[PDB]
Amino acid sequence: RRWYNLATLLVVCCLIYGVVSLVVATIRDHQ
Amino acid sequence: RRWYNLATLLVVCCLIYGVVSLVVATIRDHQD
Amino acid sequence: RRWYNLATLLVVCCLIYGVVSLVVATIRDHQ
Amino acid sequence: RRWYNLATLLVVCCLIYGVVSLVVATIRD
Amino acid sequence: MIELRNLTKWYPTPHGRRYVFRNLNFRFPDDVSIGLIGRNGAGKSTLMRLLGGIEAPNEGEVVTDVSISWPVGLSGGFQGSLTARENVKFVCRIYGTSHEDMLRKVRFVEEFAEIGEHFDLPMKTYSSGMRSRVAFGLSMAFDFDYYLIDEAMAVGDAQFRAKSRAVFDSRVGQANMILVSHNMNDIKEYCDVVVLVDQGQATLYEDVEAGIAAYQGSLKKAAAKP
Amino acid sequence: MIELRNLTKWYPTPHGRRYVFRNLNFRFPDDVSIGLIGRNGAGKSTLMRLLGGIEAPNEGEVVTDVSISWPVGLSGGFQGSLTARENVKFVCRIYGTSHEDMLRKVRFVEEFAEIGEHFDLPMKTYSSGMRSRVAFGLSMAFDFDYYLIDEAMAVGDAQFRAKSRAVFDSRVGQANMILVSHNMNDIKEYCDVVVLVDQGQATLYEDVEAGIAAYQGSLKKAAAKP
Amino acid sequence: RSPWQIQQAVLFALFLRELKTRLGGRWLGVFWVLLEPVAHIAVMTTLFSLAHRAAMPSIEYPVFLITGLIPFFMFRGLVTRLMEAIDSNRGLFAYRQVKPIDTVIARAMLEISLQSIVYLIALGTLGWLGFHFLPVRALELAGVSAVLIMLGASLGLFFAVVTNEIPQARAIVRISLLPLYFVSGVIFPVHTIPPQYLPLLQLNPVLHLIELSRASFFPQYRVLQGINLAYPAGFALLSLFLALMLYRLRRHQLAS
Amino acid sequence: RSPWQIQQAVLFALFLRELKTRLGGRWLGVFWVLLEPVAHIAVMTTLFSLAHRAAMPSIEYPVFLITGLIPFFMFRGLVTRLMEAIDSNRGLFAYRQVKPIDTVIARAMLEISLQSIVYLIALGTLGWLGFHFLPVRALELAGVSAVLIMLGASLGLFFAVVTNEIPQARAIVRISLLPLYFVSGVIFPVHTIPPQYLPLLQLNPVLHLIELSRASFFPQYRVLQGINLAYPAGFALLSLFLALMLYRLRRHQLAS
Amino acid sequence: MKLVSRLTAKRLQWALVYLPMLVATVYFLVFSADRYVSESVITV
Ligand SMILES: CCCCCCCCCCCC(=O)O[C@@H](COC(=O)CCCCCCCCCC)COP(=O)(O)OC[C@H](O)CO[C@@]1(C(=O)O)C[C@H](O)[C@@H](O)[C@H]([C@@H](O)CO)O1
Repeated sequence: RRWYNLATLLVVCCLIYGVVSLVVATIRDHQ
Repeated sequence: RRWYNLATLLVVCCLIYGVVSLVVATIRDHQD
Repeated sequence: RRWYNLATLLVVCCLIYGVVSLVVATIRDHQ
Repeated sequence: RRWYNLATLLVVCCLIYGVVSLVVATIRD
Repeated sequence: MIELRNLTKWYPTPHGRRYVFRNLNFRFPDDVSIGLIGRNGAGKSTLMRLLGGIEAPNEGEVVTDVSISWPVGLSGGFQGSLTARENVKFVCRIYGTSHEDMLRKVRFVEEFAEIGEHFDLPMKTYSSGMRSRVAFGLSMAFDFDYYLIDEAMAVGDAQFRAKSRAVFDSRVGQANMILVSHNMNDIKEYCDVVVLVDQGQATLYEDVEAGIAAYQGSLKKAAAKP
Repeated sequence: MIELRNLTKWYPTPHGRRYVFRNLNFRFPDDVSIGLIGRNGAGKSTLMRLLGGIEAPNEGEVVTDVSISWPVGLSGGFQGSLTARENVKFVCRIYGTSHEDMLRKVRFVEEFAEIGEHFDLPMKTYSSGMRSRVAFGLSMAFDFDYYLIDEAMAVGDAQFRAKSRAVFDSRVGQANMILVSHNMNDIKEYCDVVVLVDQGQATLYEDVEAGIAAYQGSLKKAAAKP
Repeated sequence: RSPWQIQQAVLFALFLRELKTRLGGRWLGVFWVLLEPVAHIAVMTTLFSLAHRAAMPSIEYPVFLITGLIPFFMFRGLVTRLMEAIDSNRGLFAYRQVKPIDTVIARAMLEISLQSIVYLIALGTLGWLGFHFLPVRALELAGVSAVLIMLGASLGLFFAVVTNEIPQARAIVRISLLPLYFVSGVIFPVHTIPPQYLPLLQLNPVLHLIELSRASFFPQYRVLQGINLAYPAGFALLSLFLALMLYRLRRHQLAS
Repeated sequence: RSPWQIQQAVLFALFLRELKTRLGGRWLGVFWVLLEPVAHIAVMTTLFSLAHRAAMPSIEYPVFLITGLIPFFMFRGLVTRLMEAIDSNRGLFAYRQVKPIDTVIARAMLEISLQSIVYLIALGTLGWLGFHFLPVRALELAGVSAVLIMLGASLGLFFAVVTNEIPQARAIVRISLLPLYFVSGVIFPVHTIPPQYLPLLQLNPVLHLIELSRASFFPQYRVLQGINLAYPAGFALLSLFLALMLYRLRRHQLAS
Repeated sequence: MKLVSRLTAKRLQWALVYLPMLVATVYFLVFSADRYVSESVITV
């Protein structure tokens, strides 16, 4: 069922990219 | 049972609105 | 299972390396 | 099982050394 | 009459029992202003707390037939979550006064507080000056035979000191104030007898200048010891 | 360079947000001694805490490419339970120095403390001036481009002041010292420029006496307001 | 300096500090940490050995309880210790390098190291007594454990950020943690649970993680219908995203 | 002024102090102490309604649960808060006429007042819902409740005196209150378990007190063998004597 | 003492990671022997 995995994996990559971006922002907070 | 589905739609739309508001606030904080 | 065993051995070796490194750093700083 | 008994005896003796050393360290102060 | 019978107070230390006072028997002179002086770490704070009852001596007893107040300016006699007025309510509720005296003491504390709307707020958000002013108001909102001061002079601004000394001069003659101060001129001005604390022993001097000379000689002997 | 961009610091009050600073943009002058003066409650303590990083500003930022020390004599940067040497260990490992320099700095703080066996005793039993000595030892042990002092002259005894100004003159010229003191002669002697804080705004004067005149005129205007 | 190197410096500093405060100084806490699992075993095995032998005769009780308990103890610690992380280090929150994220990361690292040491010790003890102590599938067990780590640390950070004020609310965390020991399949197999209670029982991600870890540990272990990794993995991912976002909103408000 | 008047004034004063510090001013504590029981009967009922109605088909489960739960709550609250009273009020004393025993018994009397209020409310709503709510022998119930209150207060005072300067031991006491709820015949009838488990459980005084309180409530209720009141009475008397003697030894101490 | 001083990062990494991986590599890929498995399912 193609569209189900497409939507689910889109949500997964969106969440993962958000998590990585927030992590690197918190890391780069220290100056 | 139209009122019942409307009642669930209330809470699901409120949850969606809260989540997108938090995401928008995060993006705004990132744009400082 | 050759590659399987190699993967698990690498994972456990990394874990024990991390734990032992933390321990030796702790005992070095304590002395 | 001579090696097995020796190893478990080492374990229990080291544990009792640790507990008596902790007790001594607590009561010295 | 204030008397210390077989008093022995010490603090728990890892190295053992660090004795601050041991078998201290001493009688304070009556109807005179007392100046408690001594070296740093000699036990001025601990003995002053014992006189105020802040700490309980391990042995011996404090015999006193008059009213001795808590140290002025100390912030450890209240509760953080309660407001200033609630602290007044608490203190007077151990002391147990009538409701008219209740309202008059609350009004007096609010008058000497000069803090404002923060008077209705908990003291966990207060500064050191606000808590010291509350302590001064509580120490004054009452009437005691003897007053205890742990060098509260160098707290607050000039107007605070002026108001405090104005009410002080209002209250001289009716009570004997005991001052523990490193300012020896204050000991000269505000005291009539000197109690010198050294090595867990209290020495009495009817002449103030005699106690001043003894303390100066003790400091010189401590400095000259190789 | 030291700069405050859109700085806004306030404290939570039940009556609303009491703004101490709001959109404060100001650049400190370089390689000069700075005297921070102002009225009581004008925000001097808030600003030295913001400069030293003691308080986090609600809005804006502090841009600084050099090293600024914590205030000298403040006892709020330590923990009571550990002994003095353990607090030196703690600050050294936060700053992350080498082990040999770690031992040397412990030796230096022992030297400038002149404390004795209480060096191995917890800080919770210390007195005010001795904690101030500990803070001075921790502040001096390091090498800093800018030093923050919130009127640390009036702590300790006279010999403490003697060694304090001795090692100060030893360190004079290799760093710029920011002083927040009500003693205006100290501002005359130890400073090159004057930054005055009033109504949440900081004003710079290259001439010290110009800042003196401005502060005295502000005080006169405040006193003359009906 | 780069942010990364000062990050290692500050995390090492708070890690040794947290070891100091949790271990009591004289290294006395290790006895407590070692004694809770064995005390749990001694209490647990004396009433349900016969019942378990009637239920699953092919699986030994002590190893079953090790695999059910130690991950759960690790998750419980990751929640509880990290929830109260801000208040413990409150007095030293102004050094321009001591942001709360470093404190919670240091606490998480300490708890992971301690419970991994306890896991290795318990497995060695189990092998020493003649039980079965080698997982047939190792890296799937490692992956399930990593999912458990991510979920626990995410929940701890979320609760620490949300409840910076109103610490009374922290109570309804730990008080709620005690039923999770019983409802999840830790002490008794969920095979004996009647199916009419099964749907709500599937709402627990920890039950899924524990069951999958046990399945990857023992040979020929059966999983119930509806157990999967997708639901706890999505729970962990969503909770981590929410916790990171909430920390990013209130980053400047955790200093005093 | 007589010492009795001093005692009266000081106990009233710190009763108001404790009443405030317990209900917090906002009176959320009354909400919690009214909602925690009903939660317990809720979950406990939906677990074993059928089991209890099959065990003893003569007494309804909610009234059994109330009579077994509320005295246990009073005992646990007594032990815990009379233990923590000195640590809470260390800032107090130091002004004469204030001794640790004053704070101890002030916390005690607040606890009995609150739990008696909750007991009366629970009996009222039980009668309001068409359940049996009147004891057939009220005097025996009063005597057993007095014995339980004395035992709990004495044990709390004993633990407050003994574990001074060692706060960590307090935590152990807290966790030992967890098995008691599962073992002192509170949630399920104690006649179900095999008699070979019985004699060890006779060493728990709380089980005796709960069973005797139930026997004085319902008509034709069954009390098994060896549930005499002499053992809890002697336990309470010995504990009270030891607690008072130990407090008399450490009387000049305990003041910071 | 000095025994814990010589335990640098590279030496510990060698003594805990690279040698076990190396010995596993030389054993499993060439030194190992294949073991075929035959499975049956019975009951009485
Ligand atoms: C997400 C919400 C879910 C609610 C679940 C409720 C079930 C019962 C929970 C037990 C409730 C409980 O507390 O545990 C009891 C004993 O538990 C048991 O044996 C459980 C037996 C069976 C349960 C397991 C089977 C599960 C079967 C399927 C689910 C003693 O534990 P304990 O010694 O730690 O008690 C300490 C107090 O809790 C302290 O809390 C306070 C207070 O009372 O002083 C503190 C403070 O005042 C405030 O923070 C706070 C308040 O004000 C804020 O609301 O209350």
